[PDB]
Amino acid sequence: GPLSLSVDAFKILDPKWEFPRKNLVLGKTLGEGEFGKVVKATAFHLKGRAGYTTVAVKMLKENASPSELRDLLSEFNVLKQVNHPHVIKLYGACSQDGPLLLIVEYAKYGSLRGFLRESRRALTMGDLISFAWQISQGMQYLAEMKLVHRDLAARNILVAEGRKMKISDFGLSRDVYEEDSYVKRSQGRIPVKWMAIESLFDHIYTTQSDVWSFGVLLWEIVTLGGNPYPGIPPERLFNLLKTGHRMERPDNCSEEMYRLMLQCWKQEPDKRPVFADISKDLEKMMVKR
Amino acid sequence: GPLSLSVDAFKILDPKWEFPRKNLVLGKTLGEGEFGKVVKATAFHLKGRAGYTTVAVKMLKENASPSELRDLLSEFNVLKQVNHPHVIKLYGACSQDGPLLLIVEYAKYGSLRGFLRESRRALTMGDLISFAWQISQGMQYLAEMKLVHRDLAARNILVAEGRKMKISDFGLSRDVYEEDSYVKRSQGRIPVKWMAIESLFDHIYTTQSDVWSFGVLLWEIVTLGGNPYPGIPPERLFNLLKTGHRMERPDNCSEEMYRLMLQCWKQEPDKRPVFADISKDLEKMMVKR
Ligand SMILES: COc1cc2c(Nc3ccc(Br)cc3F)ncnc2cc1OCC1CCN(C)CC1
Ligand SMILES: COc1cc2c(Nc3ccc(Br)cc3F)ncnc2cc1OCC1CCN(C)CC1
Repeated sequence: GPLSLSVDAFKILDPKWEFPRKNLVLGKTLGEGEFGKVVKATAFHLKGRAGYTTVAVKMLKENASPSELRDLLSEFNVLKQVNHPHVIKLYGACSQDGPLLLIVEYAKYGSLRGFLRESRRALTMGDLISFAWQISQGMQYLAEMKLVHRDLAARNILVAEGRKMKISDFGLSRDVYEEDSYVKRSQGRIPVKWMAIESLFDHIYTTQSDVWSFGVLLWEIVTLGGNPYPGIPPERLFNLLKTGHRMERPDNCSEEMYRLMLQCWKQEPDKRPVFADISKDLEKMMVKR
Repeated sequence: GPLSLSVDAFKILDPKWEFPRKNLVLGKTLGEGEFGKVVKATAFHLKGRAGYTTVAVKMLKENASPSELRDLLSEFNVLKQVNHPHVIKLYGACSQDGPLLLIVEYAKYGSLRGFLRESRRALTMGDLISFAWQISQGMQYLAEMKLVHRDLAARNILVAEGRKMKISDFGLSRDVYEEDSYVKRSQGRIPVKWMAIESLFDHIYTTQSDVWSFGVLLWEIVTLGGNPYPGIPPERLFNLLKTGHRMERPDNCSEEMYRLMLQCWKQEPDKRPVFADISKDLEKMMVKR
């Protein structure tokens, strides 16, 4: 099937991306998600860097399904193609003898959500706008490469040295060069509370559904890692969204910030802003403060 | 889409299966898997039982995707239809106001794998054959109801009072009344090392692929909860199975037991035994010992 073909094609291919397993040393587990497991690691003589370099490594969990393996392969295939100061940087993979291991630049502070939840440490509204803005700039880049990310969320953004946002977790990202949508017949593996209404109901994913997600991400940022639609079970989200409900304005959120959230959550995809207008909106808020 | 329809139809339906949330009290987490989370619980005045009854409750994890929600709904829909001494028994669900909670009879010893791994406690080969036989009897029942379970594995069998096997985790089970196969276009969420070769390569699932899985389950039983294809990365399983390799005979396994494993792992589905012959094979081994 499609996977066996990919596995075979792969297992027979770019020396630019091959790293020798014997120069990688694995360490403590940093995180496990629905698709893969990340460890801290160190790499010897990585891409012309002398000595060891501290890195992070993603790999399959115990008892991986074909689905999770398609996702790892595909994340690897997307990571090879993207370069941006605000997208996670790929160094290579070990693929030969042993499990597939993707090697990326280590992000000092880990996930944005963890970073926010551990805060009050003391962050200003200008910091929060700055964080959102860096992501929007990463997103406008991905939108111009004709990728839909699909999994935008505070847990899938990393925070590197000097509080730099790196967009992460490219396993669910799809190419939309041809038709400007990605459509998935069976049910998605993205959490329901981050999904655009037309992704929920109609399985349509676009840059405008990434915008919806960013809307939710903004709320996570503003609430310092709060839980979206708190107390509300995911199954209730069908009826809640279709009848035109959205999340209340949270505490410590301007009216201008909240209106941006709402414009990202418009029922009609075309009424939402594109990432370039989002970046302009955020620059304008930063400067006014 | 299909899910929004199911959610709406559901959220408007059988009093036989409704349990009042206010008579359920939830307790410690027993387990989390790829699809749901199980807690220990107690239920007051459950289905005509006086006082409290100790039960287990399955629910969605944090940040459930549509996929996991389809799975919970569907597990519930299958559990309503099956009754067998060796299939987990369903008591009801809380579905009204609050998250969906499926309530099942509590299995004293938890998962078969955990049960085996904690053993030497002292189990005989006759115990192991007995365990396999009870499962095969459950499976022959499910095969006659025209279900393919798809997720057969030691981790998805529970051990109740008096060492009784309960087949569990019906989220991936499909109806095959019409065509005797279930075919899935996108990639499956069942671990690769339990999957029949035609499920791996061609996305075809039948009773004969459940047999393949039982083959693997037998190995887990015989090795007392060993890890299938140990040391081998899942991605290597395509080429390893297609070139006709299977797992070696493990220690403490008769030649007759091993030949059954191999007959379950035949390349051609039709050469494998049906669950009735499996049960006969196992009865015959029990009696000869
Ligand atoms: C789950 O946590 C991390 C994931 C990382 C991560 N994840 C990741 C995402 C996609 C891919 Br491909 C590979 C990865 F390693 N990449 C780089 N640096 C990371 C760094 C991470 O955390 C670093 C923190 C640093 C602070 N202490 C409190 C805990 C660990
Ligand atoms: C993950 O562990 C369990 C799962 C159970 C379980 N899981 C389950 C499967 C499908 C559905 Br629907 C609902 C469920 F609760 N059902 C009934 N009893 C269970 C009992 C379980 O474990 C009981 C053990 C008992 C022994 N101690 C060491 C730990 C807990």
